Amino acid sequence: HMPFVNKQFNYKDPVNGVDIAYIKIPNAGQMQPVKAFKIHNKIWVIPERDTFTNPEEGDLNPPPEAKQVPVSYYDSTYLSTDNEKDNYLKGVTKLFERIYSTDLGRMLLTSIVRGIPFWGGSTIDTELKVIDTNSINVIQPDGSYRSEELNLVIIGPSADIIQFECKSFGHEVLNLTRNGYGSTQYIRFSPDFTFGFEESLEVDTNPLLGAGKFATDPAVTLAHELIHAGHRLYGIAINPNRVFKVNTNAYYEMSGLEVSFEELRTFGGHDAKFIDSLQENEFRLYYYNKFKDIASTLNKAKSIVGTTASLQYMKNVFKEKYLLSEDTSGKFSVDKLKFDKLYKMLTEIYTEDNFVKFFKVLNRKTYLNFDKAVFKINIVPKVNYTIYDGFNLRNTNLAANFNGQNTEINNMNFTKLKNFTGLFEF
Ligand code: NA
Ligand code: NA
Ligand SMILES: [Zn+2]
Repeated sequence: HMPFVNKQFNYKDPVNGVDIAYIKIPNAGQMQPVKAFKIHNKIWVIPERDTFTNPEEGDLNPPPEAKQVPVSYYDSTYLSTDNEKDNYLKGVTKLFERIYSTDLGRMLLTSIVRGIPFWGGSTIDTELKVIDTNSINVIQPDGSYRSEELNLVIIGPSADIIQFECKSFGHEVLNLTRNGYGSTQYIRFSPDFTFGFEESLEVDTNPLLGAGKFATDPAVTLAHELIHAGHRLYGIAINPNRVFKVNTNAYYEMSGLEVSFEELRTFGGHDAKFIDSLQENEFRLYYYNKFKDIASTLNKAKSIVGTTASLQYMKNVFKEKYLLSEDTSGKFSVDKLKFDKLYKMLTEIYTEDNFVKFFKVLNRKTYLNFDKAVFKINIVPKVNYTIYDGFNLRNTNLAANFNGQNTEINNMNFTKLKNFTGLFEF
């Protein structure tokens, strides 16, 4: 197969205003343009810490120690130099290639590219219009800006390098992630850090035990985030306020811990069964009705605004995205069989637990565990990590028994930065 990222970018490559360009994000201020890299149709990478997407997060300096929460890690200097940004680009590229090298990742990335956020921007119900927050503004060689629609942007982490807990992370663009429309996703991610987990379920799900012997493959972490992005691009994410008041783990239960249904869905495996079957049927009916609303909007559309593109070219983009049926009079409708397949593909087939099987890596067995440790890594050298094998390199002592993920055996590949065990209020 042909690679997912066709250009091996170096951070210092000259801007060209096309796939290497200074850009601005909608709704951020008169931010200084940032240098960004288009790695695939609809997908950009910004090798900067995210001081833009959310107004409440602008400084990278660590809080006072007495304010910091235990599962957190700060490093204000991370991703501030050209060499780091170069390594970041190469690391993220390699992980997209590792994902795309599996049939499951091919399926997911294809769904992501086809998941163009719906043109529901118009005030007038017969007019088809892009929503502005679903684009970026790209500086051209002549110094002018052009608006470019995109689906996904990978960006560096904000102040807290390891990011949110057991509910939200993608963020909400009004109801766009939940009303069938979809919206452009900004994923905070770093290929330069990973976390440790424990190989025994009794230990991994206990807040008091384990130092984090095994390292999570960061391809699984990126796949996890891309699965959320898939839900959000198709507008079928579950409101983070729909949660499981965990009562299957004594330690979660005594601390009143809650996990969003969206996280359980995204992990898959046995976790998804904790989504009450009645609430899941309700969700499905809800999303099915949102899709019907979209078919209706396209059926009523006489005109298109912005764009030089055809009213029919764009009607067909969304017919393809949502797998709509078209009758003899050109009317669009939602087919129940096809909705069931699309919804299932996005929520049951694309799961963390399924990616673990395709990568043949060791991984947490449930989302309902406790983090153990965070490590510094470098996956760019092929002597450290490959597209095909991750850390578990063929023809080395690391090929068998997940030895490459074993931070005790493969110790030169991990630098432990912080332990989380014993910090949890128990
Ligand atoms: Na798993
Ligand atoms: Na070490
Ligand atoms: Zn998640």
